[PDB]
Amino acid sequence: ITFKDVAGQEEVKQELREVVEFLKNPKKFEKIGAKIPKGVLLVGSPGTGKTLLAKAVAGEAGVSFFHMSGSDFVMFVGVGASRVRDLFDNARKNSPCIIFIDELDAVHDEREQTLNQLLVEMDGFVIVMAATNRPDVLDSALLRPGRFDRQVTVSLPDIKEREAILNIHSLKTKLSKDINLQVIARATPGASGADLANLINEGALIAARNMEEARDKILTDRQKLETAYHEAGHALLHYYLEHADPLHKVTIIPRGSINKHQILDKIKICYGGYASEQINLGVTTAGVQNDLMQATSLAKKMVTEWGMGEEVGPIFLVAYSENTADKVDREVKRILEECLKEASDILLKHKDQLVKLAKELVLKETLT
Amino acid sequence: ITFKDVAGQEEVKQELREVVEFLKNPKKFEKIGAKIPKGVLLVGSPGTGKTLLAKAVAGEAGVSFFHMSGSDFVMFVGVGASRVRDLFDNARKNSPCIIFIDELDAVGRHDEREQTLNQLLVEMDGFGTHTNVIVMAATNRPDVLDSALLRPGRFDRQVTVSLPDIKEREAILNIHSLKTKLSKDINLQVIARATPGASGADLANLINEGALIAARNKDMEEARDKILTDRQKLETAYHEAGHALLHYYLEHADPLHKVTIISINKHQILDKIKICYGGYASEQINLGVTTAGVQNDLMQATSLAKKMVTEWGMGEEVGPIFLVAYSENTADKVDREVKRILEECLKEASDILLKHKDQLVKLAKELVLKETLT
Amino acid sequence: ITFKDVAGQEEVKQELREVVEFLKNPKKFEKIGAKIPKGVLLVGSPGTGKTLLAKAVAGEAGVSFFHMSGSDFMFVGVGASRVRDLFDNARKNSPCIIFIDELDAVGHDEREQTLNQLLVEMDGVIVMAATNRPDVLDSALLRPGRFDRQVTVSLPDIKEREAILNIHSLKTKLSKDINLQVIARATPGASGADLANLINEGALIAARNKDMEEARDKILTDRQKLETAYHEAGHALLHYYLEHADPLHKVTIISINKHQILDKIKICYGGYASEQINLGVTTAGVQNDLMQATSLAKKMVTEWGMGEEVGPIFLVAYSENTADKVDREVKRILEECLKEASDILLKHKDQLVKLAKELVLKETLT
Amino acid sequence: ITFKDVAGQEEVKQELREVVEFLKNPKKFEKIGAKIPKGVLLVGSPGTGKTLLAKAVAGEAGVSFFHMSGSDFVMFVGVGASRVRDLFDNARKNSPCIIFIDELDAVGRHDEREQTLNQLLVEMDGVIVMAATNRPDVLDSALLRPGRFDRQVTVSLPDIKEREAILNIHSLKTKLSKDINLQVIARATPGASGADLANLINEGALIAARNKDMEEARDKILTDRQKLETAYHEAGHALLHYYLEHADPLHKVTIISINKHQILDKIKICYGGYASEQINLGVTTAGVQNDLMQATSLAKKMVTEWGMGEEVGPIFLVAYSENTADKVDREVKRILEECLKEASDILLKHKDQLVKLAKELVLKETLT
Amino acid sequence: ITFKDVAGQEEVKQELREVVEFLKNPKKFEKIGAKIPKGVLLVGSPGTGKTLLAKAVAGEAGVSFFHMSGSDFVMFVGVGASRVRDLFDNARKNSPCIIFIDELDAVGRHDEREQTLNQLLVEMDGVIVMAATNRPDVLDSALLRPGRFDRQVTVSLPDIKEREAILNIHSLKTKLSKDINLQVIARATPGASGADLANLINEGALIAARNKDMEEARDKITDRQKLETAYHEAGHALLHYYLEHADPLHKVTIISINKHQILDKIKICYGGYASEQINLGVTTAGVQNDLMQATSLAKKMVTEWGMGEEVGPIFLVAYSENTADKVDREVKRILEECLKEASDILLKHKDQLVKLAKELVLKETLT
Ligand SMILES: Nc1ncnc2c1ncn2[C@@H]1O[C@H](COP(=O)(O)OP(=O)(O)O)[C@@H](O)[C@H]1O
Ligand SMILES: Nc1ncnc2c1ncn2[C@@H]1O[C@H](COP(=O)(O)OP(=O)(O)O)[C@@H](O)[C@H]1O
Ligand SMILES: Nc1ncnc2c1ncn2[C@@H]1O[C@H](COP(=O)(O)OP(=O)(O)O)[C@@H](O)[C@H]1O
Ligand SMILES: Nc1ncnc2c1ncn2[C@@H]1O[C@H](COP(=O)(O)OP(=O)(O)O)[C@@H](O)[C@H]1O
Ligand SMILES: Nc1ncnc2c1ncn2[C@@H]1O[C@H](COP(=O)(O)OP(=O)(O)O)[C@@H](O)[C@H]1O
Ligand SMILES: [Zn+2]
Ligand SMILES: [Zn+2]
Ligand SMILES: [Zn+2]
Ligand SMILES: [Zn+2]
Repeated sequence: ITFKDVAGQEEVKQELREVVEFLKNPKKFEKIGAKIPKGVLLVGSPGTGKTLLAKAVAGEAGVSFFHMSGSDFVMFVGVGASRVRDLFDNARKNSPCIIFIDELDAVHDEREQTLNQLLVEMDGFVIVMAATNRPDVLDSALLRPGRFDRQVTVSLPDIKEREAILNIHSLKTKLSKDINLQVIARATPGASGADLANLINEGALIAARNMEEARDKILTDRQKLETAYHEAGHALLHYYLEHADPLHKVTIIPRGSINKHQILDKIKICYGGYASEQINLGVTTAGVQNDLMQATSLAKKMVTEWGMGEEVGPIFLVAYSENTADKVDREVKRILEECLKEASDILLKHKDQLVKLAKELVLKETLT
Repeated sequence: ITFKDVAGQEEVKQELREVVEFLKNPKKFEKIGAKIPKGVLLVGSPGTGKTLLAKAVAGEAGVSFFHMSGSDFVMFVGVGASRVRDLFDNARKNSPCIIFIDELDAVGRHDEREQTLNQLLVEMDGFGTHTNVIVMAATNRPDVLDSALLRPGRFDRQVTVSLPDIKEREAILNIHSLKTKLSKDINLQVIARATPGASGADLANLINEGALIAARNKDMEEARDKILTDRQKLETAYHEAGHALLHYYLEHADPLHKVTIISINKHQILDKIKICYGGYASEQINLGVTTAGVQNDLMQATSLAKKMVTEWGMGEEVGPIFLVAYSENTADKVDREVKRILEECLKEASDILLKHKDQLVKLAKELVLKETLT
Repeated sequence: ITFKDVAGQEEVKQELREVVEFLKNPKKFEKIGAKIPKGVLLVGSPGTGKTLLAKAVAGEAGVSFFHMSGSDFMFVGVGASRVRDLFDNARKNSPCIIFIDELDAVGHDEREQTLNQLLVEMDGVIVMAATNRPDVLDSALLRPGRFDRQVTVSLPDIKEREAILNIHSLKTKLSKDINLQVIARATPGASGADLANLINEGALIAARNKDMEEARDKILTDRQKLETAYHEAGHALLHYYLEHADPLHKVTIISINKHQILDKIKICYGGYASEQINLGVTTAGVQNDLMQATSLAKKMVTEWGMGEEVGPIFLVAYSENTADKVDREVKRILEECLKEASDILLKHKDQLVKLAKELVLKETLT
Repeated sequence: ITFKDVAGQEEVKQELREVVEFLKNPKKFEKIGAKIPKGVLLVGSPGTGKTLLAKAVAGEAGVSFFHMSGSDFVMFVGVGASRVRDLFDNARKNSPCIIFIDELDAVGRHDEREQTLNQLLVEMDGVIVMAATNRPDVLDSALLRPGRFDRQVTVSLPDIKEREAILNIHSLKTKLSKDINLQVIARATPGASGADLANLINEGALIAARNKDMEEARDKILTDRQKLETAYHEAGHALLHYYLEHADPLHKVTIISINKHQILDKIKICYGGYASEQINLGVTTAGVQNDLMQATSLAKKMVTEWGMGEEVGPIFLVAYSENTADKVDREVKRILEECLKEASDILLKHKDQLVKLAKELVLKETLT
Repeated sequence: ITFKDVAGQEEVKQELREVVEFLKNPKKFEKIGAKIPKGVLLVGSPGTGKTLLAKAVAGEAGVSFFHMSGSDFVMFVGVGASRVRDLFDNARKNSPCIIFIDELDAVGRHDEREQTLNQLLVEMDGVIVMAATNRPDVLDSALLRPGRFDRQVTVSLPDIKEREAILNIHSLKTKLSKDINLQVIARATPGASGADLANLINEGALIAARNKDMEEARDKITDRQKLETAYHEAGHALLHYYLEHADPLHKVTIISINKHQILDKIKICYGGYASEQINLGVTTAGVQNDLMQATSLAKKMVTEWGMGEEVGPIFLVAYSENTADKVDREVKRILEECLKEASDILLKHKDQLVKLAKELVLKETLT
């Protein structure tokens, strides 16, 4: 297919071009004697259409496309590895070709040698493209030079990308000018490419039986501000804290050698949503969980592992006395309670600046 | 068979029509260029006759029916997957056809099942092609199912089948009665209420048991006992009355869609905990004693409570700390704050129900009457 | 075999007849359009001759008998193949009876699909099954059609025991000097096979040269019958006096309110009490009685929120202080329920001591 | 072989006769219409020559003998089961025959053995099978059911008399001068095995290759006082059975639904040898371990499971509070410390009666 | 090969002769009707050349030698057992033959090995089998039963004398100038293995081909630490004479029990811990196992054997923390009581202990 079939990929699109450009005219890269990346990995949540982009890459390159899922290869004994080799053998025949390995996470057991085979053909010296919803599950070997050395991240669509996406699948149906897609775009924040595509279908199906009715088959404009505050509080602290680095971007679209002074500023920024959550709404949400968990981990690490604890001391505690335990839990509480204060205070001063970002976020959903 | 062979499904019936309507005239849906759902999942307890409805769908659509159980495919090596493909290959041959996958949980999540299910995925993912084959599935335990199964196209539609009410029960007894000799002496309305929250098959088996008791020589009473009060219906009515009544009075709750006898703010979390304790209260407010039926109600309350303290940092004393081994002192803090948060939420609940007790006691009898209401 | 080969089961016998009657004349049941049970499960201890009855059913019905053990049903699918194979040949000899001894064995591994096959085939001939341990069985086994019928086989009483001895006696040369009624009571709660083996052991002891006494000892008290009589007397007597209990269907020497839960705990403490009230000492036979009481107690406190001190909290992990609360409330609830029990039995002690001796005599009553 | 080749078996010999008598004249047993035991199990330590007796049974009966070890059948998949049937098929051909299954423990407890045993069980249910197990409690209860290994015969380590007798048999197989006295070695080797003794001869005969040599061999296998030490442990145990009301006197004393009152007397007996050791030697041995362990178990059961604890109460404890724990540990200590006293006291009075058994045991080694 | 190819085996050599003598003239043993041992096990650390001696046994007996490793037989299913049978079948063909089973631990520990072992046992029950294990306690009891590996011979790391002797043998295989003294290297390498020494030569011979070179090889791996070790072992051994319920050690090298017996052991376990302080004033880490064993016995006295005053006649091996504190303290009592009797004994006879030390630094072993 075309890159015109994909919307709001712009940066990702240009990132994938260097691959497209390779497959077309490898000679320009062969000219200076420059080895081409064999592997490119697409990381993203389900419905981000990681598959769609892979096809489009081949499309824009007019190159052969061989879709293979990790579920397929992952077979009695060596059958999978045979399928791996087999695929690559036929794939080499249609060179320049693209192989897509959906759920690379899928490929212990026969997978081990299947993976080994996957790694084998790759280093053999055709560009392999892979898609993982859960990338931290991946063996480090997969990311080494040559093999999936390139990595491109696909984000849930923003309001602009959402409306744009609705327009593409809309053409596949007869949509009266009465329905506004910008209205639904915002109505569905952090929805997936496929989620939206299915909404249209659901409506189109509802019509023939006889898009708002379809929204309801998903089984608040205020909660968008609530989220706006969690993210506002997080991001705002990066400028004011010395040992932080300003956020590359601030979004309300789900993203589904360090000094004590550096460690602590992080903990403060983790509390920047527990903060603005009261500063603004006076109540805390459950969305702090991971924010609290990360803070607490760093805190525990300071005390137990890094010996940055005043009371507990320069000891590695990672089975000890209950007395020793109470010491840790207490120093952890302090470090955290301090960092929350410094955070609550900073945001209270610049509250006007924070409340600015909130609505701006409820508007643009994303900014830098 | 017919939708006329099924009782107490009217809403479910209308829900299944959109499938029936597809199989008949796919062109109407192909007109605007609208992709048809490939998969439709029926969720319900055993005996709810999830199978019955699936047949009737094909019946009303005059379509081919291929029953396959998850237990079948779930086989040496790839044999199951072969059976999956095999079924779909022959199923494509009788298009428009319906495939029924009873106990989808059996193949729904690794092992042979993994590729067997990976297979179901590929088979049903058919392609842009119409195919005109719709997969129907029935699961007693749906939370066991792999997320992949519920993705767009594949079992994207989900229809929930409820244990029959008093009306559906009597209606059901009448259908299987015709299959036997029913003396005008047996009243089915009497048995209908006598058997609240019984299953379509449970009732159907009662008839059989009677029919069997006959051949050994009213008699349907002796059969009731071979399954081995009207007061307990009020007891249940109180648990559910207490639960539901609180939804109106609590700001951060949403009124219950129905009441039957068959990113969240602290303020939202707490109201839930109160509602959980609801029936625990009405149980004393009305009967002065508590039942064991609170277990899950208590468990869920306590979970939310623990989450507030430990994970969400919504605890006053414990603080904004993530506690998921720590000091016993730290433990006592959690157990104590959890106890408070719960004891509070129970009070707010017990108090509310005490005032509107007359309104709650209204629902009780009304529940013993309608068994279900909005 | 015949139902005449089985003794002291009239009730079980008459329960199995409805199956026998089906196999003979299915048409009468087909007339009114009544589906016949495909599965019937026999639950009982080892030696209760669950197998014997299954044969006899076919016997009295003159029907084909296919014995298959759960232990039999294997590499991969082989067991399932054997399942299918059996049912295929079994369908050929219809009306036939299939007996699945140790259904527990097939009721994870190949068993799963073997079971699935068992279920599969049944859904498609009456299958009979025997389990010593029925709680191990998947609920699926008991669904309508498939083992929907369940019949419980009890260890033989004094009458059934004597009757049983007489049947295997005919298989040997036992002088009229040996009285089987004497041995019947001498062996309370012995199994059909246990008794049958005693005869054999004697018959064997004879050939080496009344002798049946020497055989009793090669198993390598009339007072202990009263001890048991007290445990069961105490248990049963409380059912009448306690409001929220239901009287016991039988007494042998073989959606719940707080108020209902507590009465049970009291009943559990029945035999514990009576042992002291009568013998002044407690036996070890209280274990399960204590365990069940304690479970209910714990459940009241931890899960059901029926604890005064502990509160409406789900504790099923927590501070030691929170633990001590549970252990203490549990102890109270139990110690209370024992008292209410000990007290009741003390008053009606004369009524309890009545049942005791009567039990040493009738062994079972209602 | 003959029963005359086995020594100190007399009781075991008479026990095995009923089997011998069957194999000879099965008609006598067929006369009264008596089904014959298909299985007979021999239980004993290694070297008790469980195998020897099995052969001799066939010998005295002039019957065919088929030795098969559990280790053999225990065989890829079904191979062993086929071997089971194969043996039984050929065994039925030589009927009346005896099959000996050494290390029945090997086939008697996951897969092959499950079917293997099923097969063993299957074939038996269908020739008398004889089996030998050093560890019988490892065996599945199914093995002991009526017909299948329903008979059980226990073989004891040879006493002083059996020892001397045994030495004499293997002596004939060598050139042992009448100067060496076997009664001297018999007592010198208490609780030695039939094979242990037989090996001593061999080792001596091997030493004779250099050309009171049997003494040098005793040492190459790498106390008259310790015999009294043991005599005291066993004296203390046995003596208590007469004096305690709720006990039953020991069937034998060698140096090779229960009431609280019954439970407690046991605990006292368990403490018997622990006491006598102090009363006589003033010191305790380590040989109390199992004696202590069993006492403590009964004690724990009284408190935790049977509700026979005064302080702890009628509660089933088998996770609880530390306070609840301390209660159990303390009640257990009392119950034991009491039962030890009652024991220590009893033995102190009848010390002269206990000291009597001591030497009598160091003499007769066994008594009733 | 020859027994002359092996050095410092003297006692082991004479121990192996009875095997050699059998294989040569079996009739002498068959004369009186005496069954011959089928199995003989060699127990020793790696490099003790357990293999070397096995060959030499056959050599001095002019008998066939069939080397088979446990790693070999240890195969799909029954494959190894077939290899076992095959070996013994062909081995029977070259009778009188010797079979050597290196790493018997590999087949001696169910799995394929179980039936492979069973086959090993089976075949032996039916040629003398010789086996070598570095870890003998891993071995199934069945292996040691009468006939099957009923004989056991222990092979020791070479002493200073055996070391020098060993160096001389592999020296002949190379061009070693009379300038290098092997007695110098012998002591320089205490508790080194037959192969370790042999490899030193090689390493030197390799260093030569690039061209007192044997010294550079030493480094491609302290005379004071010999005294440190001498003290740990001096303290251990010296206590055996003075303690009533002990038995003196057969030798001292630098390479149903009464309470009274148990306790003396604990004191002995503390010997080296003491002597290190009495002499060097500091304790080493080499006490670990010495402490561990002491503590185990201590714990056993209290918990299992009911030899504890405070804890009582109770079997404790899940209990209250209060009950725990009682145990941990009875132990520190017994343990410190023991270390004391010991520390004192060694303080008095310190002059006797300091003697054994130097004698040890010299003799490396003594009786
Ligand atoms: N640019 C896009 N706009 C809209 N929908 C898209 C886009 N890209 C992909 N999709 C949708 O995503 C779904 C497929 O996602 P896929 O490519 O398989 O990624 P994933 O690996 O996350 O499932 C399809 O339903 C497709 O319509
Ligand atoms: N509408 C109905 N009324 C009465 N009984 C019904 C109805 N639908 C199904 N049943 C009964 O349900 C049983 C089968 O349930 P099934 O369709 O298999 O659902 P499940 O998957 O829960 O077992 C049969 O005994 C049938 O008689
Ligand atoms: N009615 C009976 N009277 C006496 N013995 C009986 C009777 N029924 C069965 N038995 C005995 O029970 C044994 C078989 O029990 P079985 O039928 O296999 O049941 P289980 O499954 O409990 O083993 C045989 O020894 C047989 O003699
Ligand atoms: N009566 C006996 N007297 C002496 N030795 C005996 C006797 N019976 C057997 N043995 C010895 O026992 C050993 C074999 O024991 P075995 O019969 O296999 O029993 P186990 O199963 O305990 O090993 C042989 O060495 C044999 O000499
Ligand atoms: N007497 C000896 N003197 C010196 N080296 C020896 C001697 N015996 C064996 N070795 C050495 O031991 C090594 C082999 O040890 P080996 O016989 O396999 O015993 P292990 O089983 O401990 O490895 C060889 O390098 C050999 O040179
Ligand atoms: Zn509820
Ligand atoms: Zn009871
Ligand atoms: Zn003992
Ligand atoms: Zn040491």
